[PDB]
Amino acid sequence: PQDLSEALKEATKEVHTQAENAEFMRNFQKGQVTRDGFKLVMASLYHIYVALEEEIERNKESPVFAPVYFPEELHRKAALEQDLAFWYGPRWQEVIPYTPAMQRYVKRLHEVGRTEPELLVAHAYTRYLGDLSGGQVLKKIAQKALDLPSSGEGLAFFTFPNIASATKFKQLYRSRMNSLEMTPAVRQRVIEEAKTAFLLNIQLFEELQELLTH
Ligand code: HEM
Repeated sequence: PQDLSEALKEATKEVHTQAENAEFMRNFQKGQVTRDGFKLVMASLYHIYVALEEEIERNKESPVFAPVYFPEELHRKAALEQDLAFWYGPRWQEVIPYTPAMQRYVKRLHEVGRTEPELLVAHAYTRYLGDLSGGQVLKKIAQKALDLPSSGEGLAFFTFPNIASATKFKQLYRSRMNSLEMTPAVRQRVIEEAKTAFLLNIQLFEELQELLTH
């Protein structure tokens, strides 16, 4: 369609379902998620966000990204640091896993940020908008299935404190995306990069499931 935001949603509809159907996510939705599995997901998110936010800072003033730069409203690295300290303890930095599938995702993020900057919006879209809307239902399930202590930590990642209304912010983000000027060719690559983002997540889910079933 005309608006990039609409083009992306329509183009990734198929892969999004694929992600929902992934064995690991199927069980997650059914409330069948273990602490070992959740820990792996949080570790994955930490690595992904460190890379994404490092690249966003590199291109924050570029015309190809500036319109969608919302550091205070969206940054997740600090939240994930707090969460991992809870799930893996004070020495989390020395023990969290960094698997091949996680590395593959991180690798593509740095390549885009350093050599194909105009495609970074595809990754910011996939991660932030997804976690902002989809992650909200997953948080509900997680807490009810994790039966964790009342220590007030572990799920900060699921709360964006600097966003008063998810729907209102998501409308704003879409508008900003639609203001990005790109040639039809670039637009096509952005669409494809978004699909690639979903595929990287799907391959990650497949790897995590394999690791947990021994
Ligand atoms: C299996 C668990 C998941 C569930 C139940 C879920 C659920 C949702 C829901 C309810 C929406 C709102 C749709 C709308 O009103 O437009 C949404 C949007 C979205 N999800 Fe998911 N999601 C899941 C996994 C994922 C994953 C793995 C990603 C990718 C990393 C993702 C990326 C997105 C994106 C980018 C949107 C934005 C759609 C738009 O452009 O408006 N989701 N998701």
